[PDB]
Amino acid sequence: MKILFLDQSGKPGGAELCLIDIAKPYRDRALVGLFADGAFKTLLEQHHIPVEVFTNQPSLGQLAPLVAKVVQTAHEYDLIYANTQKALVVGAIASFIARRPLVYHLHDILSPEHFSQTNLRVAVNLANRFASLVIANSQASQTAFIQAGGRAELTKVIYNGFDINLYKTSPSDISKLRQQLGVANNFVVGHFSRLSPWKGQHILIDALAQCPPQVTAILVGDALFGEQDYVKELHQQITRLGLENRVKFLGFRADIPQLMAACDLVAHTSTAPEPFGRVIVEAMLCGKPVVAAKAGGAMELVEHGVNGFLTTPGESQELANIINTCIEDTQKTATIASNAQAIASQRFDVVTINQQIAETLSSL
Amino acid sequence: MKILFLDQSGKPGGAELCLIDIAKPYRDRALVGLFADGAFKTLLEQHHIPVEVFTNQPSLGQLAPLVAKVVQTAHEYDLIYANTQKALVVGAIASFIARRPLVYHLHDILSPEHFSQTNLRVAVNLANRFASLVIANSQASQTAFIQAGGRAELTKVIYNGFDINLYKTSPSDISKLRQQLGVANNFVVGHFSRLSPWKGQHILIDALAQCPPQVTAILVGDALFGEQDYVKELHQQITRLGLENRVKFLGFRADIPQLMAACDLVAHTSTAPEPFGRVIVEAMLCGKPVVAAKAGGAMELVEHGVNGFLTTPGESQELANIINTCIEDTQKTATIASNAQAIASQRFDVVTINQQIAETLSSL
Repeated sequence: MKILFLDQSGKPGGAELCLIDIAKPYRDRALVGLFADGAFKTLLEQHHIPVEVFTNQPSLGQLAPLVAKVVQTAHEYDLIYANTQKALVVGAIASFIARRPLVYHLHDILSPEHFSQTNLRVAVNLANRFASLVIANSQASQTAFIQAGGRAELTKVIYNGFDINLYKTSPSDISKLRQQLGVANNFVVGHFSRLSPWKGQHILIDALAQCPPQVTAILVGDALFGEQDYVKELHQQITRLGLENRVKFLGFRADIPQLMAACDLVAHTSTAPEPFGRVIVEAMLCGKPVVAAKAGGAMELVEHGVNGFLTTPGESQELANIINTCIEDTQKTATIASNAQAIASQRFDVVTINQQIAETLSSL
Repeated sequence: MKILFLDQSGKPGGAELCLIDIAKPYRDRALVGLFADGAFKTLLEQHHIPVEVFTNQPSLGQLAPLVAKVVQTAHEYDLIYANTQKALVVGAIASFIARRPLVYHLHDILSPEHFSQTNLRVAVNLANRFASLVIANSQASQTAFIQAGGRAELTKVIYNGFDINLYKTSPSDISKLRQQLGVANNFVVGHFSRLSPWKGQHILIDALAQCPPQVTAILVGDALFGEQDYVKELHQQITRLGLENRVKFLGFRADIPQLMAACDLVAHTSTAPEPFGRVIVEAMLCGKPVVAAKAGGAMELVEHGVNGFLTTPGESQELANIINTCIEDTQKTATIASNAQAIASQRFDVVTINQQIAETLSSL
């Protein structure tokens, strides 16, 4: 089985990173076709995954040369695996023209709040008619596809997988890192995300206002071209609350597992429902208490008070109450954190996930 | 029922001319989408048929801009009617994305000799899966569709239609035209098609060499694009045979019916099977003796000795024998000519053809 993976983006978003992991086992018999050049192409090359950028530059493919290129490529492969919406449109056309089955891996919540109805109708219809299988990254994604008119019987939920041993950090690396960061005597709440209003860093900051003074926040991630007004707003907020010495912006970091290990609590505080929070799973695999916003995929990841905490999105006082619970009940909090590592290792191990994908592919 | 008609060409070939007739009854509720500009667009505008040129110039349509525009226009129509092969490719895609039924009007013989196998395999598979109906312009086109793997049960034969009264010309007009052509005392063999090796002008010319000297030929049509070497070769063969004053090249003429009426015999001498000879029917509706090459649609249009004559393609002697038969049995030849008018009026009347199209469409 040769796979032609298709993905519309040149940028490594959540779906693209997941595709690295999905594709690696097949990298001697696969090609990732991108519709844009970018950093994602480079990351695929760094991982020895063949990659090609298909463009609309000039079979009778002069009619639609992008499509015609994809079709022509597809003849050499046995299956087309579309990883994003536009890849699903093009992959659907290519699928019947080249006579190859199609899998759609749905990484989005197909909500009419975030996608135009046109795009939704087209995506749903093409999936329903041409896709042999729709892989959904969560029950939340699966339910949204169905509510939009997708055929429920086509769907199977397969969660994102992780190399679980990448998330183990020694006590002595932890202690050093907290020292260098200057947070060794603090209760450290980490937020790991790009700085964006949807990601809710301002909610953590409002909750910090309600936390004892030894509580400090580390914000890990970078700002982006589109959301400069937000970064300005965070800085002002923090100074307006008098929190300038209790919030550290670390910028973009590659050592996320280690940083997580050095936190005392990891907060996910997104204000819009997400399909699967990678960060929430990462925090759990690091053996850390995690608090998340109760929406989208998060609810399937965490059982409240068992292996993490869930709070109403956008509500800073409920988040502060969790943080305070974590300070005051040290024992319960370590047990939860230990439950989290155990359960996440069981559900989200990339070995298990890759087996599920392989079984599901041989099923067709 | 609003119809969106699709045709790849901006030039008025047989398929496009046929499309003027097909669309006329629908012109208050139709649009002809072309994939190139040209003389066919102006013609359509002269017949008050709404027309648009769709191109690949930059909704989800950045990926395939031609297809996106067709798809978006197709939303406002009820049926997509694809009149050429590239229109079937685009139309089929649009049919599925916009959720509209597709009719494919097949005007070509789908042969590997004239179309690449890839374009055949694509067109046949798209037709088979998405077309509700494949209208073939003849049994020969129908059979070639089937022989290429097209689904026989999808097909129906509907011939091209003609306004039969356009082909009536008075004897006084005929006499005056013959005098102005300088052929009043000749036996005139007319040939009406573009100059191309495929159209076999050279076969008429060789036949003329074998004919009594009162036999002259009129060649009506412009040189086919690419075929200026052919034109040279004809002029040389003519000069070589002594026929320079026995062959007239009229160039492009609109007034075909009148030129036909001034002939004493109309010859179709094509060396490759053609799906439906318009000129053969027109000659018949002119009440003229017609000789045609025995291949492709010609065989369904003429019964040999009853309403015309059929000859082995590429054989100039057999053509000469027909011409001579026409010179020597005037009475028989006039009965055949008279028969051809009656039968062509019965079979190819546009009123009847339009009724078969309407009824076929309404059965969807």
